[PDB]
This record gives sequence, C-alpha cells and structure tokens, in this order.
Amino acid sequence: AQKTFKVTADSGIHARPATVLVQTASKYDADVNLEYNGKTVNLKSIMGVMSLGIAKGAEITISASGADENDALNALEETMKSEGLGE
Amino acid sequence: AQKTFKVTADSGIHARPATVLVQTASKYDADVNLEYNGKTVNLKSIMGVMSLGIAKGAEITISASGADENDALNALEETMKSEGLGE
Amino acid sequence: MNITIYDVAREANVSMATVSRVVNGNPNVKPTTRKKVLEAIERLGYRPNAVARGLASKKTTTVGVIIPDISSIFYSELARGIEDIATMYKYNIILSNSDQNMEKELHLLNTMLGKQVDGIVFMGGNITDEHVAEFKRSPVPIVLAASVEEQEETPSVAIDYEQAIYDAVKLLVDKGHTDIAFVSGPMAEPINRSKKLQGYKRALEEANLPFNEQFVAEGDYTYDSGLEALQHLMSLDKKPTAILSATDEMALGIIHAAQDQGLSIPEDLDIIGFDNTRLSLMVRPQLSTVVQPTYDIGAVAMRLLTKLMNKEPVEEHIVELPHRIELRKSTK
Amino acid sequence: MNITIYDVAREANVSMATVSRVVNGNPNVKPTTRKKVLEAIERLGYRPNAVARGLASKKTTTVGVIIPDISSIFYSELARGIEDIATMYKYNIILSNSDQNMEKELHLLNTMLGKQVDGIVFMGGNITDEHVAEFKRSPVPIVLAASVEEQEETPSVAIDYEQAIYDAVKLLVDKGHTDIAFVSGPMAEPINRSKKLQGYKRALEEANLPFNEQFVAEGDYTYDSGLEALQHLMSLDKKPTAILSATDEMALGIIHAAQDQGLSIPEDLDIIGFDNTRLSLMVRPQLSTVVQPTYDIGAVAMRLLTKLMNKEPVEEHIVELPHRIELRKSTK
DNA sequence: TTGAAAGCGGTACCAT
DNA sequence: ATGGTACCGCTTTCAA
Repeated sequence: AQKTFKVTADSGIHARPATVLVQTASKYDADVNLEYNGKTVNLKSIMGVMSLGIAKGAEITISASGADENDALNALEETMKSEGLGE
Repeated sequence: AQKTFKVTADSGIHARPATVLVQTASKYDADVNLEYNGKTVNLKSIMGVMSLGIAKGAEITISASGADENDALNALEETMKSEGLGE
Repeated sequence: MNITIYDVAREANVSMATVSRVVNGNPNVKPTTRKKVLEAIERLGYRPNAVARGLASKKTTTVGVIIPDISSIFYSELARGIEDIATMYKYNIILSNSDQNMEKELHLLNTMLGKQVDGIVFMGGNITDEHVAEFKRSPVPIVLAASVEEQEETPSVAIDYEQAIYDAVKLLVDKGHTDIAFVSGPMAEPINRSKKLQGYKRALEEANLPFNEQFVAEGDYTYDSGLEALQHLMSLDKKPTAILSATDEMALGIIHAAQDQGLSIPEDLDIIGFDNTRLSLMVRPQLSTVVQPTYDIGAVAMRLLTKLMNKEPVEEHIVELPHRIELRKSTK
Repeated sequence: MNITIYDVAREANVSMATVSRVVNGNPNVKPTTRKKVLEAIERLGYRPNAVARGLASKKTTTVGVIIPDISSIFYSELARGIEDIATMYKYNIILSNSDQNMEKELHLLNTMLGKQVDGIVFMGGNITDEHVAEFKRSPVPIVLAASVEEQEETPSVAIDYEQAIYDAVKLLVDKGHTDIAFVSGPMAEPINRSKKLQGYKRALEEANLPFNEQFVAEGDYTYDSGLEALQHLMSLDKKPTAILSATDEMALGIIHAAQDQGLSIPEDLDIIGFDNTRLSLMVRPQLSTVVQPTYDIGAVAMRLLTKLMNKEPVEEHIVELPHRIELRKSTK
C-alpha cells in the first residue's frame, strides 16, 4: 500500500514536521517505509528519514505493509498535508 | 565603605551582568548594600538588585560594613568596570 | 559495588560514616584522616552517586522547568536566567517543552513531581483553575515566570502587562496620535485578552478617544502574522497613525510589511514593539519597544523559588519587576 | 510524607513486591489482583518515586545536555530537536549552560554523570584532548552535536563545515566574484580555524584566486561584531566584492553595516550567512545562507544516543547530515 | 502468581 | 573525631 507525494513543504522533511511524520508511522504495527531518489529508509526512524535530506520539490514514495497498512497510509497522508509536506 | 557610580550599560543593572555583581558581593562577610533613587537593597541578593530597575544613566551607592568591608568595595568596583556597568 | 563509598572506607582504612563526612566536607575530621580518604577517593576514581544521596537526603538539588517552547527568542532568553540562578544556588534543571498544551503541562508537572524535584518554575500562557488546584497540591514550591494567573494565588514573577501596553499607548497619545491600533497575540491567552488588550483599551478611555474595534488586529506571535496584520489595518478606510504590537516578532512583521507597501518608518507610521529582545536593535530602523526584563524575570523567579525551597519566609508571594520603554528610530 | 508502595501494598491486602509488578505492568498478575491494586493506587493518589527506582534499577530515564548558551538562536533550536526526540523516547533532560568555558564543560559533565544520567549530548566549541579523556571515562553514552572534534573519538553528529563553506565560496566565484572575504568566528574554536577557514582557503586556491590574508575577519557571532567586521573590510584599498559570514547574526550585522554606509544590497556587495536561522529571513533584504538542519542535527544526535544507551549495535558513530545553499536576496 | 528479603549508595542520629 | 546502623522507596531474584 503506497502513494507518491510532491513535497509542498517550504523546507522539506526536516524540523518538527519531519518528527511528526516519522512518529505517525510509529503509531502502526505495519512496516511503513519511505523511498527517495533510489533509497528506502524506515519512516519510523528519525535517523533514516532525516539522513536523506529532503527539500521542496523532489517527490517521494511512502510504502507500507502490515495488518493495518491501510489506516496507516491514511494517517501518514493526514499529517503529510497537516504540516504541508507534499501531496 | 562607599562609592557611587553612573551606569553606562544600555541594559543597566540587569541581565547576566547584574548577576555577576550580586554574586561578587556574596563572597565577602561585609554586608554589601545598594541604594538607588532613594531606596537601599542588599547587593548580595538577586531579587533586591533587580527589583530596582537601575536603568542606564543613573546613580547608585555601594556600601559595606564588617570584616572585609574594604577589599570588598575594591572588588565590586573592579567588576562594575569589567562588565561595563558605570564608574 | 563498583567503586562505592564503602570501597573508599576500607581503602582509606576508615568507616563509611567517616568517608561520608570527608566527601561532604564535615569539619569534624582529623587533617590526617581526611587526607587519607581524599587520596583513596582519588586512587579509586570514586564519584559520589547523587541518586543514592537523593533517596537518603530527601532532595535532588534539581528543579523542573515547564516552559512552552525553548526555541522561542523570548522563552529561551527567559530560561537562561532561571538556569544561571540555578547553578548559583547549587541547583540543577530539568527542561521540557509544553507548547502551551494543557495536557502536556499538567503531565510534565507530575513527571517532575515524581522525579522528586526540590521545586518548579512553571511558564505558561493560560493558567486555568485546574493548573492552580494542581499547583497548590505540590509537595514542593512552584513559581510562575512571566505568566498571568487571574486567581493571583501562586507566587509568580512578571511585569504588569496591563500597565506596559498602557504606558506605550499613552506615550503614543501624548505624541499626537488619535488613531492608535493594537496588534496582539492569541486572545485565548489571558495575557492578551485580559491584560495587554485591557491596558490598551483603558488607555484610550482616559484619553477620551473612541475605541475602534477595527484597530485591534489579533496576531499569533508569528513574525509573519505581523506582516499579514499590518496589511489588514491598512486595508481599512481610516488607517491608524501608529500601531502597537504585543511582541517584537510581530513588530518586525509590521515594520517590514509596511516598508514593502511603500510607507516609510518612522516618518509615515509610528511603531512600538514589546519585550525588548535581541530583535529590537537588530532591525532597520531600530525598534522602539517596551522593555521587559525577561532575563531578570526567570532569574528573580528562580531566586524566589530558592527561598521557598529553603522553607524561609518571604514578603509578597506575587512579585513584579519594573518595565520601561526604550525608544528607538521606529518612532519619530 | 509521600505514600510509597508499602501504603498501597497495605491498602490492597497484597505484598509491596506485587504492587511493584502492577506499577511496571508485569504480566504475571491475576486480573483480580491487578485491577484491585490499580484502584488502590488511585485511591491514594500514588506517584512512583523515580529516585528510589533509579537507585535500584540503575536507570534514570534522563539524559544530560551540556550546551554553551541556551539563550542563543542556534543552540536553542538544536535543544528543541534534542529535547523533542528524547521525549519521544521517554527521556527527561538536564539542560546546563557551559558558555564554551572548559572548566565548566568538564565540571558539568561530572555533575550530570554524578546524577546518574543514562546518557549525554555534548555541544561544545573546543573539545580538547582533555575532553576526550573525560568522555572515554563516562559509564554512559556521550554524543556530540554540531561540534568539531579533531580526535574523531566520540560519536558526533553534524554537517560537513569544511565542505559547507567550500560550496559557498565556490558558488560565489561561480558568479564572478574574485575578491571574496570571510568573516569567521573566534578562530580559537576548531570549527573556525580548521573547518570553515579551510573550506574557504581551499575553494580559493582551487579557483586560482590568491588567498587574501586581509579578507579573513574574525567576529564572534555577534550582531555588532559583524557590523564592525564590514566597517574594517571596507577600509582597505582592495575592498572585497562579496563577503561570507560564518553565521546569520554576523551576516545581518554586515548587511546593515553596509546600508549604514550608504551601500546597497545586493547591488554593491553579495553576502551569504550560515546556519539559516529565523534571522536569515526576518531581514530586508533576506539573507542567503548555507542551510544547516539545526533541529535535525540535535534530533538525530538524540536518536543515535538512544541507540547507544540501549547497547543496540550502531553502524558508524560519526554521522554527517546533508547541507545545502539557500539564496534569498543578499546575493544578485 | 505471589511473597519474603537482600540489596542499591548514602545520610544522619546515636554512641563511643 | 570516629564507628554503628537503622532506614530511604523500589527492583529483583528465589521459593513457596
């Protein structure tokens, strides 16, 4: 269960928002993951995400796969648009 | 002991600098005081000195009576200039 | 078991009790005995365990600070004060951001209360009846820094916000302004709705000037909410001749948003900030603002708390520090 | 007279040893017993005594944070990442200002270590060999944030300050500039003299441009030291075409110092700041800067610490976060 | 499951 | 000037 987004964020995935997204993923049992420029990091890992160095523009792909990969990808979307991080 | 000054610091007898003074005064047995605009406070006290509001371009007196009532005044005086707080 | 006091005792050939005195600095020690243990403590690379002491002595020499956001130019500067005065009194700090979130505030209150803190310096924006009832049943003293508590029954340190905004408005009236606008922060917060705003309204009242609802712009502290606020007031038919912001952030938000629309500060519009922060002298032109001893507040707050912690008596639980107005170039 | 597990143990006809089990959520507890003691813990308004627990469990769920000056605009942000990730991971924090003073930095380390911290985050400016020795002596994990440690012995987290200043210098030459100046910070700090400076002199001899030993101004991150930094430079005969400031606060001082001399930005000169703080965006014109994920630097640091504290394996201790250049208006 | 007891590192009152 | 020794509140085996 996935979906691409176009980082609408002004600063990209960084600061608190980044923390917000990463945490949202940790809310679910599913194996939420994130892909970017040919590199997949756990979306539940503050380090993996913040190490990719995202920024306005570049599009990303938020993966997912678990007994709740559905509600998960939904939630991730919420916050993704709650902190103006792509769409 | 005694010695009047004229604050030069824009900030005056506040912020970090003011702290330094209250402390430098606490190191001597001699009860060091601070008078300004009419009222006198214990210079070995944070609440007292700060509750004064001694703004830049003001006169104040620095007394000291007891054991080290001399070397004390010298000290506070040296600090008053080492932190740009008047002559 | 790893290099403990008991180890030093045998090594220095004395007793736990004696070692403890040496460690602590009890004078009842033979200069020869102390020396023995000091060298043993040295030889064993011993470090006294503060947690143990904590349980034993019933005090952790640390205080919990519940601040909304440590990344705030103001809240941050305020924190420092509290901190410089904590070290001064052999005290340690447990910092934690609440983000004005009540839930998180009452929470951290407990966390620290469980962590056996000796005292607490709380900083908020909306101290409710609960907070109060919560504050009153603390096993340790609590002191509010730069906050507003309508129930005035908790030792706090701050300035008279209502008088500040007043003196600033008043200073503007005396300059010949007849249409003064107010850019506040979130009204939810009593410091805005109940203090600063009322100070503003009470000023025009005694100035016999009519209250123009349209001249009250409600920011959110954001340097951007300021720009957006200046715009809305200039959108009005009868524009203000001078605007007063409840914060320096929004003030620069006013200045720049204006300079951009063309207006030229101060020769075209008068502007006064609040807090007198680092931003003040870091703008162009210099921002005339109401001075608030932010540092002092947290400092006098921490000191007032050291007093309460040492069960010593104090004159007036609620304290208020002086506030002046440094005029700069943003004002004709 | 706090109520301990004993009182609860009595107020539930059970053993204090099982009261413990419930509190920490031990599985092996019959539902009847649990639910029975849970309403008891509430019926007495019980809150566990962390100190007591930490003595026994040898774990305090608290990390120590040694920061130079929490009042700054830079570090305060860093402190937010640090603080915020630690909360995520249920870890309180002990904040303490060192003011880049060594005797203090080391003293603090000892104090926190004494208070049994589960780990530490050190944000220093001059990590000597002596710090290393002290560091290697901590029984708990120590992470470095946004700091430059030559020895490369302690696990740090930051951006490449060497390649960072290089990218800038390049972009500047990659636009015509030939006489470019660098206003660094106190060279006494290994991050100025060995990382920022190098990337400046390197990117020059890399573009043939002769190193101008008079284009290297030494500020102190201050808004004023930057003001006086631009006044000294526009004094020599061979005055710079563009200037690069080690930070935003020195960069802003520069922009204004020029306008104070009638100079116009970016018309007359091209400036580029560093760190990319709220400051490099609340100016007219807006400050161009080498973006530094300050929050990410701290948040990551705290994350990495969480790992070490859990003995969990961690590939590579030294971490480097990606940096970039964001131009606004201080450049043509 | 559940209880009993040995600590964890110190402090402080009490004797000697 | 020292040594002796109950705790301080809770975690953690070890047995029942």
